[PDB]
Amino acid sequence: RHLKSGRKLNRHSSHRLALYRNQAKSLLTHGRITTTVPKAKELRGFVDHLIHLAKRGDLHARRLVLRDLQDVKLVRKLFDEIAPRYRDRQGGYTRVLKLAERRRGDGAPLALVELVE
Amino acid sequence: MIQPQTYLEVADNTGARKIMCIRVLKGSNAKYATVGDVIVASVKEAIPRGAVKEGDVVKAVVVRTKKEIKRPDGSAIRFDDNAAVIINNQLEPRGTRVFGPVARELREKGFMKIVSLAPEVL
Amino acid sequence: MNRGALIKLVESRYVRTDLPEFRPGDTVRVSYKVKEGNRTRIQDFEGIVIRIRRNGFNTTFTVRKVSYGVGVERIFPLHSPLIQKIDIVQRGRARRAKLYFIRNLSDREIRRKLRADRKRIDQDRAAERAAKEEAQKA
Amino acid sequence: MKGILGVKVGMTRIFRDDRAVPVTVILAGPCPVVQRRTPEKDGYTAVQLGFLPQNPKRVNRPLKGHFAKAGVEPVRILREIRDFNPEGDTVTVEIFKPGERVDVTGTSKGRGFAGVMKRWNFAGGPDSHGAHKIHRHPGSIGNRKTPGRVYKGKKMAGHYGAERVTVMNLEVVDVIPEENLLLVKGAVPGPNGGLVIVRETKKAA
Amino acid sequence: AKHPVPKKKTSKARRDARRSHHALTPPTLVPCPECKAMKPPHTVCPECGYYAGRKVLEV
RNA sequence: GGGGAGGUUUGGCACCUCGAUGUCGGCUCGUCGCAUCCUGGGGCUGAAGAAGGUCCCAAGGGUUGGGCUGUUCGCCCAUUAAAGCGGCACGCGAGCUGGGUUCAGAACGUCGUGAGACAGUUCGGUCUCUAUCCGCCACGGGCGCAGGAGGCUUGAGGGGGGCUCUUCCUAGUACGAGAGGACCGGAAGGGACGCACCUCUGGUUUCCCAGCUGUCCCUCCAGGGGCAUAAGCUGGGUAGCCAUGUGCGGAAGGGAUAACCGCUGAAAGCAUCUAAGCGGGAAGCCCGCCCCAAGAUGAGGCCUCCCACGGCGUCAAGCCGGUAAGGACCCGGGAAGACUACCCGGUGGAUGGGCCGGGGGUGUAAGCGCCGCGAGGCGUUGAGCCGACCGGUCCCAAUCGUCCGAGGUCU
RNA sequence: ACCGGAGCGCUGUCUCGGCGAGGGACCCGGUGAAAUUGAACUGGCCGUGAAGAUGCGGCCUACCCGUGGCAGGACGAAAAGA
RNA sequence: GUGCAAGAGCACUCAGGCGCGCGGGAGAACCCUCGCCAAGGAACUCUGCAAGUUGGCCCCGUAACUUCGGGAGAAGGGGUGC
RNA sequence: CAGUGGAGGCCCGAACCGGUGGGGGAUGCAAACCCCUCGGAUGAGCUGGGGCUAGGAGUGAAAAGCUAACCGAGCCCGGAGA
RNA sequence: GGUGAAAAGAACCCCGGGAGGGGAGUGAAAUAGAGCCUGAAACCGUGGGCUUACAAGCAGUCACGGCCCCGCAAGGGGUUGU
Repeated sequence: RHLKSGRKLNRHSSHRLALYRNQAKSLLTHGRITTTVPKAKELRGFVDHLIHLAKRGDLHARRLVLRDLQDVKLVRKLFDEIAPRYRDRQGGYTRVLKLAERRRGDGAPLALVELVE
Repeated sequence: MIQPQTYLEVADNTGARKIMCIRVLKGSNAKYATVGDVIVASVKEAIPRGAVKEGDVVKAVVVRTKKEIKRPDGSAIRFDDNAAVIINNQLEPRGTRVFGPVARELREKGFMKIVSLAPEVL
Repeated sequence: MNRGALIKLVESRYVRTDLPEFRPGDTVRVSYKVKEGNRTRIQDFEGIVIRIRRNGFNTTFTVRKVSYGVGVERIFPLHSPLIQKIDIVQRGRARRAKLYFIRNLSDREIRRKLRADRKRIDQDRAAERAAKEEAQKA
Repeated sequence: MKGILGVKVGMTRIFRDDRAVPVTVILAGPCPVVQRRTPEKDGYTAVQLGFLPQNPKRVNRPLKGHFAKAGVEPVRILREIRDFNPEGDTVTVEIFKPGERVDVTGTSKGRGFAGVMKRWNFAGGPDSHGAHKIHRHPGSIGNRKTPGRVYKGKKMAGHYGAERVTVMNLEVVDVIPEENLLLVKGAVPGPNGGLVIVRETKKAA
Repeated sequence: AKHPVPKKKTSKARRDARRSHHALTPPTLVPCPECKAMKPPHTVCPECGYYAGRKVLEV
């Protein structure tokens, strides 16, 4: 009984990881972001987790954040603007919602990350 | 799991020190023996001054195996090998010098002699 | 009736709340048994252990101990047949739990790779006649 | 040939007696009896059996709040014990006593379209020597020209999962009224927290 | 061009039927509140919108 | 010395096939046959018992694993209640193998003046991804069942399942000089096999945690990242997936029977187990058992639930537009699944995720003081992290709402 | 890097297979061939028949069409048989 | 460029170039190619075909035989990091 | 004997020739190719350039192999509508 | 190979990125609209008449029934339940 658990795929485990992380970077830079639905899902989960970590403020955590990510100014704006606002928020700081048309060329269900505040 | 084409070293005086697994006395489809079992045996490695030379074909009863078997109360037990005891065509431990811990499972089967001289039964 | 775990935890009239705390370091003394056509015995078993696998109900422990022949491996179901079972000197500072590398080289390297934490024995020293101080304070 | 409805939970090994016992528990609980059946207007002898209460608006309409006694509907609705006439009230769990053997019915979980090895069971073969092209494959099916037909029911590559089975001869060692549970020699089919009917065993009568 | 090769032509009607269970398929639309057009269900319309309707910058 | 049957062998024939019908054994997958090898029963015996022999009935289930040879056949091996024979293109190459075979090389023994050739041998040597119809196994869409919806059923027919060993007890009594050694019933374990299940056992986890290499970069230090697989390497590993693991299935019993053993009883005063009647009697037959299954065109049954004239058919069955039980579209999903379908929840809601707790995995981290010049290490510490998991929690995603839906044939 | 025989260690060759992998296979959209092809409306048994049939007799199972899958048969495709 | 006995080798990477002219979801059978495997250890097979164990550098050690060159990396074993 | 020196159709192995055991590919990336493993490896070596030898003729460390992807006699074209 | 007698070979508005079309307009004719005279079949479309979801086939023949369209009658063509 395969799949009988969860977790979406289609990449190298590494390629997966790097994709999630990147999407998080490009995200946190902006806030409202266009992607494909499955991506969008596992995305919103992952990033949400990271943001709840940001809700704290320990250096352990901080590096762990940028251990999964890259830019330092990004951790600045993370723990200086982003993390402060979503203080009271104990959940999904991201909201992803579907778009019409579908991804032209091969028809794919689209969706949009949101800042949610 | 002891099956044929397996090397088993004995745990007594004997006149042998290594015996290979031939067949099982069990039902003609039970290619599997373990604790307190009856295994026919070829002799592959023995020690000169002795009784059962190299090439002899006698019988045997396992005392010790690398695959622990669950005792009826859910608590198993393993001896790091594939050790047996030599027996004849009359169910008799040929030697007299049993070596190391046996399994009391043998005690229930009909090898009461071993159980006795067995130092640390488990 | 939802939480199946709730139910299984209500099956917990079956629990051992009186057993020596140990890590997969060492353990040692005694166990339980049967032995003979009426039962009647508790065959003592020491041991240097190997695995603690946690199941709540029956978090079982596999134990290594090398006797008069060679190495022997006995696993116990943490909760009934074993009466007191109680060990000798627990030991620890083990990095993993699964001591499988000991079925490779069981020798002086065994001794050369295990130190009990003194702090444990210091706790034992305190709790020794603090237990009489326990039989003294309210 | 009595019975009870039940949901699955647990599997352990309760070191009862002296040895050990793989113990699967089930919650029979307040499982209703909401309509008997009689020969002329039926043809058998039976009773419908409900289960777990949480049903509000999503159910409605016929209910059998009609029937003759309401009692609302569970939410896991109801099935049928054959050859069984009860005492009336919503039966519970203590229908059986610790010391009996029984039969137990339930769906087998879904392993879906599977390979003939993991199905009826075949063999396939040659990991190396032969080839690589027929590892997990059936090889043969039928004769040359006569038949020239492929045997009906020739154990073939297909589905193996979301089915159903009734097990015979188990041994319910425990039963707790206080929380409505029934503990047997662990053998239960189907996943945990699912559908399963208990009925008495068969042996010599 | 290997082992399996159609042995005798396939009749027109057969082609038809293979494509009988084929054929195109309808769409399905939903009314947009706080707006006046059609959208896919639970989606957002760049002409209508969701709650608040984010974007809606059509020229 | 006669008479047959069988169609496997070995031959005679040359009718389908020379615009091809790919020949051996083995793998895989079988199924049938009975002239039964094993297991029941029974007959007779130059049958005390034991075991044996032989003959009739009986295919339900079973027919093991290694050595040599390409080899089937055979012998051997250790065994088993048993190691049966045969058919199906001597089953099966659009299913595998290609070791054997009758391609081109070469040699070998060999015949030939010779090129070459020899039921004489030896070494090597390319089985062609895409299934159109049938057939088989799983799955749906349409229509069906002469009101419309849910829910619970009934069993037409069919499929599966049928094994089998040792041991203790009766009693070492019967028989037998003894050696041996029993029927009848009971009791306990075994093996192979089908079934289902993660509790225990153990493999499993593609990023759950740890140790680590050279490296390149953030940021010089610690620290942290990717590469090295499509996890760099190793040590461990929850859930779910599993077998060696684990609970179970073969029963009991009923009914008709074979071969055969019997009762009352004639023709033919006596006899008979039969030509009337009746009883015992098998792993065999029917059932009980498990599973499918009303497309059981004959659409069954039960329990409820909803109900006309609204516009053309006046009388005749329709036709057309929304409604009432209802059901669906889309979504959030699912120990469900190729798609579909089957199952669940959709704000009145815990369905995914996020959150917090529980378990469980890993094993004292990032950093802080502290000892050695130093690698490091004492302590802060069973900490930190945390994949599926038992659940709590509307923080966010299941918004809005759309469309199909009886107007109830007759005799 | 030529053909046997042996032995040790070693190992999924086997007992006997179980999970896992990504990539193809399967569903969404864009493009989209081939050999073969008398016409088809193509179940089975049992006989027949120029001797091996869905098409013939007798006599057969099963609503209509499809998706994934296997490969016994259509004396299967490619070779006017070496 | 750095590291390993060294190097036009290998692992990462300078600089330069590139992501290979369809993809998107699922997360079946099965297949390509790849990891782990219990306990038993060629029982598989025409055959250890294949896969795996061995693995580099300093030390130790080496048969019968021989055309004295060899066979020799014989085999068997010890270390290696900071 | 030591040191010296650096000889080899020497030794292990890149680039470089090959094509051995296997898997894959089979209307293929491909009218011979990919992956694993293999053998030459200072020599009978390998490689860029210009020149030569031919159809019963050459070229051959020798298969009747090569002479333009099919060689027991290349291709063409003519007797030839043999 | 071929517009047409002659280029008179399509200004203008319309939708559309164009592409191409809808009138206008050209001529006897644009069903002569630009490799366009005349447009067989295979060939794939579209509307309507008949028939088809218990059904065994070299597919039609023959008769009986019914449905639609013809015909003044009687007759007919088309269709297919059997």
